Amino acid sequence: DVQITQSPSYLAASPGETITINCRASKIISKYLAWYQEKPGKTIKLLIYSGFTLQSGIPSRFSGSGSGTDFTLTISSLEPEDFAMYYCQQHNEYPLTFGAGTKLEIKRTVAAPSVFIFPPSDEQLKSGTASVVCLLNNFYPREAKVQWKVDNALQSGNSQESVTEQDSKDSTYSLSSTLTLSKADYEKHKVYACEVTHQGLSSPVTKSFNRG
Amino acid sequence: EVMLVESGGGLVRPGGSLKLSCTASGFTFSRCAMSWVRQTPEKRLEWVSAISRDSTYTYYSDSVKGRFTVSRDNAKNTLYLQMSSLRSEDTAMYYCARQIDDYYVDALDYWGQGTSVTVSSASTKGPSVFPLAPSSGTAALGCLVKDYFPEPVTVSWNSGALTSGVHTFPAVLQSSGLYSLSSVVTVPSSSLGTQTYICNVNHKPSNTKVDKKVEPK
Amino acid sequence: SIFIEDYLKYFQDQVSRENLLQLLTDDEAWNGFVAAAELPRDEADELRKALNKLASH
Repeated sequence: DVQITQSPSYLAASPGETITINCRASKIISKYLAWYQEKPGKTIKLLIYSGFTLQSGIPSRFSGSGSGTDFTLTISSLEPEDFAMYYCQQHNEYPLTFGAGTKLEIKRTVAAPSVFIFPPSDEQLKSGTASVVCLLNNFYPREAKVQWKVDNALQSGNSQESVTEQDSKDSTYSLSSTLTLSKADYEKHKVYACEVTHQGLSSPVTKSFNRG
Repeated sequence: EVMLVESGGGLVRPGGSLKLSCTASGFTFSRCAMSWVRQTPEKRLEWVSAISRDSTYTYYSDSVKGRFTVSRDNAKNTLYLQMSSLRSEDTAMYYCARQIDDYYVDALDYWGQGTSVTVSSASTKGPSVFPLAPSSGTAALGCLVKDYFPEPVTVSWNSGALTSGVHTFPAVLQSSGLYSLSSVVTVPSSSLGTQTYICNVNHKPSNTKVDKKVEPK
Repeated sequence: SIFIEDYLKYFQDQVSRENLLQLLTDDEAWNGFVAAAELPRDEADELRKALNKLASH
């Protein structure tokens, strides 16, 4: 199997800028690398194949280069329709292998989140479980750290995170983190806190509550 | 106009079997090599299998060899993927794709819309809907749609009359094998009390429609 | 690679120039050979360049 190392995973750009996605192979593949565009809703589209052959119908601003081991996909003067998911693929041999992907996202000014903590509902506690939800609303960029603490004991392995797609209106993100606990252990402890770290915040923000 | 339509996807138990099929049009199917690609829930693309122009050669990836078998019928313009000994790892969206005809192995110039396959022991279950009540000049509230199976669930606010400020999060698969999701809305703190907020949760697979009123306290 | 050198020693010592030129001239035969051998496309390019250098001599 030929392994493909595609970088960067995420790329923030503005329309009219020129960007480059990199793609490295574990062994020599000559010019045999393809690039794909994936947008939400539409089918996966072939942009380039054999390193630099532009597929019919694709705009000239998409330009592929390299041979042997290192390749680059360049998008010059970015159009609003180009903010999507890009994948490289080697078509030198079977098994056909893919790079991990590059999400090309819209750059905007830094926006700090508004943090909200929600204790478990009484309806949910009545049914044997406990969910503490910590919301980070409309922030930018995506890099954010959320740390749950129960009686100052840093939690781990019992929470899950979900993040929205960059908002269509204001190019911002939102994040939901849920700490799930047995109703038995939720009652063992008193203080529940989520500490948030984001570049838009001067120092890390804590939101907490006392059970009852 | 090239057209690739896949079907036969669904829900299967670990160890089970399933037969995906793909009908093609707008081109002479008998002159083309076809590939099967799958996209996982973590969004990784993974090549599965490929069959040659006239079924002479078949190719499979390491994870799938010995369980899956690719085949085609050029008279009926169809391509098939018989799957067996299914694993939770095979949960993905499956695409039949056409290869470029410059070499026996080549880039995929046409892809179909996809067919979803889910391998899981869990049984169809409707969600429990709990409120995320406010107070702790802008307020945040929502509801937690927990322990449902399978996807999807739809969430609207005030029967679709509340669009601005709404964020419905992608679902998350829990250690239990059931999905969990959140929907939140940010509103003016003055509107708390004077206006009611209800999330309308709908889960078609379990024929479950729920209306939960979210209010302070 | 060593496999290209094995194809070279095999094509020199065991294949007639009439049979080798029937392969390099006919793309139907060539495609059937590389698919049968399951050659990566870059080695199939190297081998075809190498067999053209050998056949002309």
